[PDB]
Amino acid sequence: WTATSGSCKGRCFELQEVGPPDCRCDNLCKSYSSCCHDFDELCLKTARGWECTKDRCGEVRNEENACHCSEDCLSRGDCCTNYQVVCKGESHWVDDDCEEIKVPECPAGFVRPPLIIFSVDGFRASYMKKGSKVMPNIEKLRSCGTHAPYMRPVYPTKTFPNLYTLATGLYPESHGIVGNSMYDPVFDASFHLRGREKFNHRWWGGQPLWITATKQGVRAGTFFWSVSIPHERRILTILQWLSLPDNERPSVYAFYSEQPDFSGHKYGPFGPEMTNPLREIDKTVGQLMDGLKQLRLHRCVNVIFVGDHGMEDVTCDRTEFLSNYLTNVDDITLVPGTLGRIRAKSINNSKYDPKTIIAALTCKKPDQHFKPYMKQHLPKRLHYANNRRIEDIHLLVDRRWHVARKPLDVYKKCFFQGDHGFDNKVNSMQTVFVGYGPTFKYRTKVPPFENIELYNVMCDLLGLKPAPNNGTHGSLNHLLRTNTFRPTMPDEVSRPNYPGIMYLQSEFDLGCTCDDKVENKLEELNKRLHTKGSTKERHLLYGRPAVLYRTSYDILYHTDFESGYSEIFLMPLWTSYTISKQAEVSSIPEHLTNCVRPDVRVSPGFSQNCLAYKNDKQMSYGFLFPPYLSSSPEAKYDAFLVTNMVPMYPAFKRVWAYFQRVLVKKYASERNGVNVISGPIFDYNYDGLRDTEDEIKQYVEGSSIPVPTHYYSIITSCLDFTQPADKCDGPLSVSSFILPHRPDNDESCNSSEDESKWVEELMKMHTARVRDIEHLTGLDFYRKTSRSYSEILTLKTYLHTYESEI
Ligand SMILES: *[C@@H]1O[C@H](CO)[C@@H](O[C@@H]2O[C@H](CO)[C@@H](O[C@@H]3O[C@H](CO[C@H]4O[C@H](CO)[C@@H](O)[C@H](O[C@H]5O[C@H](CO)[C@@H](O)[C@H](O)[C@@H]5O[C@H]5O[C@H](CO)[C@@H](O)[C@H](O)[C@@H]5O)[C@@H]4O)[C@@H](O)[C@H](O[C@H]4O[C@H](CO)[C@@H](O)[C@H](O)[C@@H]4O[C@H]4O[C@H](CO)[C@@H](O)[C@H](O)[C@@H]4O)[C@@H]3O)[C@H](O)[C@H]2NC(C)=O)[C@H](O)[C@H]1NC(C)=O
Ligand SMILES: Cn1c(-c2cc(OCC3CC3)c3ccccc3c2)n[nH]c1=O
Ligand SMILES: [Ca+2]
Ligand SMILES: [Cl-]
Ligand code: NA
Ligand code: NA
Ligand SMILES: [Zn+2]
Repeated sequence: WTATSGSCKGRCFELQEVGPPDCRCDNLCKSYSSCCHDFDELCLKTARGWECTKDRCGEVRNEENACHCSEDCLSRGDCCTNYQVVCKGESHWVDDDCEEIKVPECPAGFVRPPLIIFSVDGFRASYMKKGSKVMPNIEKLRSCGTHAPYMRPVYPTKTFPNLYTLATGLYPESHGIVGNSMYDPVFDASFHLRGREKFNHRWWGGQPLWITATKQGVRAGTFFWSVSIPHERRILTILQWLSLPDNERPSVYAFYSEQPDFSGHKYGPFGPEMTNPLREIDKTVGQLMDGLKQLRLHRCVNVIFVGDHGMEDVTCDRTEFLSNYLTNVDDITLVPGTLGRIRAKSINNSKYDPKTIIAALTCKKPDQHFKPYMKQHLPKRLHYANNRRIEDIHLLVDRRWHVARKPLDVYKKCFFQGDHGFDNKVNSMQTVFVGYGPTFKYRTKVPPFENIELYNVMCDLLGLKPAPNNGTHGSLNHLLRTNTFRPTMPDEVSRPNYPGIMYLQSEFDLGCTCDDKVENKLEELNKRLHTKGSTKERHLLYGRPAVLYRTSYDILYHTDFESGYSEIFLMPLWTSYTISKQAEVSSIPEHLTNCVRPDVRVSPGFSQNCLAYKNDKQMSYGFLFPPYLSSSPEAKYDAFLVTNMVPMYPAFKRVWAYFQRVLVKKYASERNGVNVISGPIFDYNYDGLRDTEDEIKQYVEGSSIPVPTHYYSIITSCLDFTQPADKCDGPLSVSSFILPHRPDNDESCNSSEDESKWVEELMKMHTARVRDIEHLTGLDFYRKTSRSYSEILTLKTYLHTYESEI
């Protein structure tokens, strides 16, 4: 109950929300159906419109008016935003030349430049160029400030997950808003766009920027706006707050527009009807900037213009129906649309089986427009598994498509022409970022980056210490004139051992064989130097990775590769090697086909054994340094060491062999040499983080050889490809992947064809950031470069998307 008989007199858009049944006058009261009776009359005034006119100039103040044109309005802070233009002969902000803002130019009593976050729903990245002619205020912000060509949203590319990621710096799996619609099995409660449950605080995890600010003594304007409050009123309210006395005035503000998303759904991302919504948004921006200019705040405030996701062409006729695949369609619940999530309709159904559901949904029609996954098998770059609100079964839907349970759901619930939610690397889902103000750089373009990085920057802009989050703090330092955050590299926790020759061949009883006993002081000194690390500068270009947890491991040197060998996991944590543009591919000689050689530096007790693989009828093995790329017939023996071996399903070896035999050489040719670091990943609990030894769920039969869930590789070269990878003077270029180690290739519908028709496509889907691999391995890469650490942090967050131009 709310006894709405109290009053909003002097309380309009109050920052501190009052507790029921005391009626509310805050910018959310409408949403809670709890405003005081006089809210509309006092707080949502509209009389005379939103603009001053020549005859209103100098007028006597009339408190019924929506905004004012009287002499006292500036000090009162409630002039219409075009007041000085109409009445005092000023120019609109957009018509002024831009001038570098070297320092904040703020009124006396401002303790820090305010931050205003201007967020636009469904503002696709390509609107910046394609709509440039009709958005002159936004074009000025973009060209005069700091801008990215696009900003990557999080998956799923829906509104709530992305706005809450913006506020927290967290992946949806960690902040808990994993979709626009959710069932939480622990609460046994559902979250929906319509309705009351979404206001319960138990949905919302992490620590959003407004709480971070408050806890550290920085005042915040309210971020959420009830949909009915007109945009002009939201802007005038912000301007009024900025006119409060020093002790009451917030330092951070948010504006939110439901456009262009709302029209985008109805007309498609580029429907002709889209011009007007873009014009109207640009007009709102201009009202904000004109209003700031009137208050002498237009060179004081930092403004962020940011979208939550883009918009794609999607119509009713592009719907796949689960009823075309499943006979049991009524025993499941589908969360539908541009992604799918499936659970059992009833938990009392003992016959429900996710394995047979997956199989009935796998590669059944030739151009099937969705792909089923257990959530732990989704591309790791999506970070979309570690939450009980994410159903075990997931459908990744092709761009431009919908999935639905039955045809009746679509025609009984064509309206729409646009939608979003798809894979966050899809071009049409990309969104925008512009930063403008004294703290941002002037006329600067920065590379694309992910929205999880913004929370840290907004903290930096406000002098706040960020809560723990998924951004990499420092990786956006190149956006900023000052207030950069200067992190130190993490300290290595475990130092390596450097074992020499310590074991005789006959001490090994591993069931391994190699035809290698075929026999010189010239080249015997030479081989010992290679084993002492004489070629390590060639194969370890950026220093060895640092181990950031407590463990026991060895550095092993070789002619062609260097490795950090885990005595706990019985295999390398990492293997590093460089392949020049000139390098040659050879084959495995016949006599060495099943050769596995004991490593006399490493005890039998800390070694894998061949008998375990013989006995394990499902498990085979591969090598981290590829024998195919050995530098000489004599160096090739090193690649057959038991310490270079790793467990691989036969199905996975098809993938791995094509990457090692074909793709590495191809990249070396295209990039002028590549350095490669490859290794295993164990993430059995799908939390995105390195598993400890006791979390491993599968071993090679009869052994303590743990089976990786994934294999990574990090492929680095010179950004200036006219310099060879091993002789690079400047910035680096990287691409990486985290391939799932799976016993079949069901994921790849064309896998019965030659690897050249399907392996690269799989690899592209499982592209990764170095930083993703770091979380998954507890390693820290690029420790020894000639580059600034912030620049290296940016490199570590780079994702190679394989999408055509934006
Ligand atoms: C992205 O960035 C984020 C933020 O840094 C990273 O997420 C963190 O991961 C940490 C490491 O796993 C994790 O630390 C754990 O915290 C537990 C206490 O957590 C509570 O308090 C914090 C602080 O206020 C709060 O943030 C948490 O909020 C989570 O949970 C609530 C649900 O109530 C949600 O509303 C909220 O959205 C968030 O959920 C997410 O995280 C949880 C995990 O905490 C997931 O389960 C959810 O799915 C969702 O993803 C909590 O309110 C603490 O109990 C843990 O300690 C256990 O393990 C350590 C290991 O060192 C051990 O020392 C302890 O003994 C303890 O073990 C005992 O309990 C076990 C389980 O009950 C039991 O098995 C044992 O036998 C022991 O008895 C642990 O320290 C941290 O909470 C989250 N933080 C957030 C905000 O998510 C994330 O990793 C990053 N991602 C990547 C890829 O890098
Ligand atoms: C969705 N929605 C919101 C709205 C605005 C938000 O932030 C605005 C700015 C910080 C990015 C939000 C931030 C986080 C979570 C939900 C949000 C909802 N207000 N009105 C409305 O319909
Ligand atoms: Ca893990
Ligand atoms: Cl959803
Ligand atoms: Na086997
Ligand atoms: Na297949
Ligand atoms: Zn939408």
